[PDB]
Amino acid sequence: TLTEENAEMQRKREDLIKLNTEYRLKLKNLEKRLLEELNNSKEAMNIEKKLSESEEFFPQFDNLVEEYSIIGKHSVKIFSMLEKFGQFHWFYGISIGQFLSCFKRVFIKTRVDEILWLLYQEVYCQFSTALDKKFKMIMAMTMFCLYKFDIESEQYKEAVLTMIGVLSESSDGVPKLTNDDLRYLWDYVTTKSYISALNWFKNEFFVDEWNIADVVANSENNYFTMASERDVDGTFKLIELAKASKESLKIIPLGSIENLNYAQEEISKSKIEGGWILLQNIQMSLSWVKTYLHKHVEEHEKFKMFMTCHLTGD
Repeated sequence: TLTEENAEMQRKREDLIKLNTEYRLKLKNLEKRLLEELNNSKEAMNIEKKLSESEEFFPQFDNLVEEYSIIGKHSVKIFSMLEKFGQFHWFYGISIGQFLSCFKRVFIKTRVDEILWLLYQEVYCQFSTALDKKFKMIMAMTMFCLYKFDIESEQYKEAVLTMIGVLSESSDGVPKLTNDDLRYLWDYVTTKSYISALNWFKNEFFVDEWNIADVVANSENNYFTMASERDVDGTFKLIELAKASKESLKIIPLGSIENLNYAQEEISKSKIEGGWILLQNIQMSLSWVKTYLHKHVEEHEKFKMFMTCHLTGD
């Protein structure tokens, strides 16, 4: 944030570094001049003035840090939740580097309120696609609570908790709700339209989302992984995506050793001349994947590939 959000802080940091370098150079020049004078027997004032001017820079940075601590607490909360999601199921690993990349991409694309809104929107829009529908709803409502409980009052927080409780069949009671939003919410819960209530929450807070085309469009790395339940198949979805993107897709089912050699030859060819690669059901040759593809992953242009696996798999 100090590097790429405010120009004043970066300019003052550069000025302080330059002043330290100038003070060191002035001390070296003074020592050399003293040695020359001993052998033959305004710069210092400017350095002193610069040091006196730069002596009061830390209080401003401390005040800026104190004014931007709620965003840090919110980032810690976000990373704690996304790490908790890696414990609920083992396919949802979220690490520090990815979150640092998304927080940087917040700035790459009420200043505190707007920067926090941008952080929440980018984090949700980037981390939603890696989740199934129920966990997507869960995480969306947790960010809704984490935003509306720290921008708004306490009675709103209690009302949200008690209506989540009556949604969860745990605690029942008349809330102290405090517009036409309340009419729709009451007309949903009294009609027992739970999916409509969750849809109304999601449409009320979040206004943007990524489809498959959007998430594959705003991507940079050349390695991809795709997962689904065994009753749903994304092979023809990738076929339609490649037809819309005018990219050459060749489906490669796994299986026997000849299929593995064919897959190796085709991914070598696609690393050579570009293209798109789909490995259907990478659950088949698990050890072969864990050796060959992991060794390949650990820089041609216009080269993308995909891996299709299953949530209810190894």
